Amino acid sequence: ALPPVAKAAQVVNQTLQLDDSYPDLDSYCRPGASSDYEMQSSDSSWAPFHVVRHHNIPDKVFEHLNAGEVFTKLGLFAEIGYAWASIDSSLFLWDYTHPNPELIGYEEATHTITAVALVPPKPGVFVKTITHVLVVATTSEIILLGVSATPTPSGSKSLTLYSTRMSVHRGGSDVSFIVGTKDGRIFLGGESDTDIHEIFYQQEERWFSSRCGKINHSHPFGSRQQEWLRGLYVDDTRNLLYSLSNRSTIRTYHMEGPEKLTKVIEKDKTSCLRDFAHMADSSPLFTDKTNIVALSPIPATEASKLHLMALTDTGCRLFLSATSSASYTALAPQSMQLQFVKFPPRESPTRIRTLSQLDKTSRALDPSALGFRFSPGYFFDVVRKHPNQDMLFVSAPDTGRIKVTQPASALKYFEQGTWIELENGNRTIEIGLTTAPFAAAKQPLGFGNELAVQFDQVPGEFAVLTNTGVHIVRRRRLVDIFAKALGNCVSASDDALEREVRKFINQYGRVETIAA
Amino acid sequence: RKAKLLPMEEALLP
Repeated sequence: ALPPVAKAAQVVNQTLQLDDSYPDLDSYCRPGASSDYEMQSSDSSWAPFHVVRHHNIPDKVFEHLNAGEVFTKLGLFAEIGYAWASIDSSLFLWDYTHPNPELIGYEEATHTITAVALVPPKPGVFVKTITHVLVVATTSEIILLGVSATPTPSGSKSLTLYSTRMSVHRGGSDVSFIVGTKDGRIFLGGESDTDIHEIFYQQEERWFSSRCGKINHSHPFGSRQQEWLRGLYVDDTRNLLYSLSNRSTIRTYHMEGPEKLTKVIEKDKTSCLRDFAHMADSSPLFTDKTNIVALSPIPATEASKLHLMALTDTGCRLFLSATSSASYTALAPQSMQLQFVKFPPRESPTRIRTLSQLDKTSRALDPSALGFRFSPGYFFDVVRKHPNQDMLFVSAPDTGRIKVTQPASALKYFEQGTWIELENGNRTIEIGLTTAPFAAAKQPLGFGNELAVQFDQVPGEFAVLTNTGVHIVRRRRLVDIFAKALGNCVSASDDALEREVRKFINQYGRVETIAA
Repeated sequence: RKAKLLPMEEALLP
């Protein structure tokens, strides 16, 4: 009754639905806590990440850096494969993928540069060939430059700069953090206070309005205690903006319009600690002495409830939900609550290979100085136990185990982890994604299915900027691990393969293993 | 080498 190709198409349709039923983040990070890790040696074929190459800082940048009179700073434009260095009032960009790069110098600025960022342009403003806007903040003003990052035959963007006549006086508030939205909105913050500013700009000059303006969205007044920002974070999928303060206060702002920004949540460390105390498992790794060192937004495509990850200096990952009071009038949330905690692993890095309760006391990630999360959960933590050498903890969801876990009530935040050692003197500065953002589906269910996209998009790669160079870290897929493991079985017995294969079956299941 | 800054005329339309 039903011919071959139609029968096989039925199998495809049911297989597509099976891959798109991969558990969403909310489902395996339910209220509670977890310490589930399988640690892998960095030199193992089972390593979830590994360093593929490194790019030294050009010698000319070292000449300028050591010629610094007062202030210097480094940063990453990982989206286009560029890095930058500021020396006092001078800025230098370069393509770090190029073996002998030329330095793009920009020295028009009159005062010390305090922040630099590469953001999308405002639509309908610039010629289509302008791909980005370069924001340069000094102690006196903020400067906008047009950017065209067109790809070259070699695979590294060609960068040319355009003047704009767009600039505004800074004012009294320091600018150390610049972030941009998908639509080209530019937000500013710094180390003077917790105020958030926005830069507006338009093509036409008017007699009653300049081409470029600046406004303070915080509208402060009266008595104000000392407090400033540690970072700004954007989530376009929810039209939200987050700030982290030096007191570990998390503020949430909603973009109710193309020119509006409204503060809708303010959650201090005490509130986080109160939520934590109401959880079943309390821990000495999170107290009133603990600092939150970084935030990472979680987009709505990845999870409905969990909006935000917060990293403590003890290495705890705090996952916070946010909820609106109502269901209709984007809808702004009005509450934020600490729901789930991923506690640190226990295994420390070792030169020699060393040999079920919730582990809520590990110090392996203490102190955590910098932290980053990328969908579907790739986690980088800069652990600074010693003041000269950084250790990099890198982990990923155990996609294979999460996909096979049954029933749904048994789902936990299983992870594969590893330690990547940086040489003595390497101080990590920034980590950015070099490939396209990960997404296996368009909604939380199916979103995190790494297995499904092994052959549709290249493995994620991450540029780790240090004070000596840029290191490229690459995510390894099942097929990469399987191929590497088999490569070690080439010189062994019939039973040597069967043993290695059984490791894969016990983690990924038989079908996924045979498919690899 | 100081980067050549092409003019605003090309940059913004129309």
